[PDB]
Amino acid sequence: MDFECQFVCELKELAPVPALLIRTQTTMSELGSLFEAGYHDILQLLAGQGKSPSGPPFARYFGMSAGTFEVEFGFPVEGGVEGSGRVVTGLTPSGKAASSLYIGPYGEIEAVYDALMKWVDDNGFDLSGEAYEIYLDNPAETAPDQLRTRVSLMLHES
Ligand SMILES: CCNc1cc2oc3c/c(=[NH+]\CC)c(C)cc-3c(-c3ccccc3C(=O)OCC)c2cc1C
Repeated sequence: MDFECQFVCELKELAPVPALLIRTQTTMSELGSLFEAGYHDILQLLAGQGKSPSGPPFARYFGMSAGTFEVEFGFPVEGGVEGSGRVVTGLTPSGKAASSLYIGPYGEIEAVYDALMKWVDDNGFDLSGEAYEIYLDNPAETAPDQLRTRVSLMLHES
């Protein structure tokens, strides 16, 4: 039951758009707490300016899974939005990525990374080491067998 990139994996060119982000670090064990806290505080901050997110939330990773690791997470937003405290104005990812949609629990998401790494290797692409996840559904409110995540591995320079 290994994911297959045969038909669904693709290379995307990502258009960078504005976002509000929390740029910090965490451990596997604190990641859920962190996201629930941060994602809520951002929404709160958006509402503070009578603004709404313009897209589902996302996270960026690098050197993940090992001890304490880097994470950037947030929401894409309309222009004119401003951050406050640790919530900052930045951008969504730009450039090329090897990308696939995944449906299922986040726990079994490793398989999609496996398949994406096989597919990158086969097609002779090179990775930056960065991963990009878009959480299309709120996991709290969404059945696991219906939970949509887009998984992207960022590609390296020319
Ligand atoms: C259009 C999609 N919109 C959303 C997508 C979301 O994705 C989430 C992914 C997560 N993990 C990804 C690895 C975690 C941990 C929390 C998430 C929350 C979240 C935010 C605040 C409070 C609780 C949760 C929440 O879902 O509780 C977590 C059990 C969330 C919320 C919304 C609105």
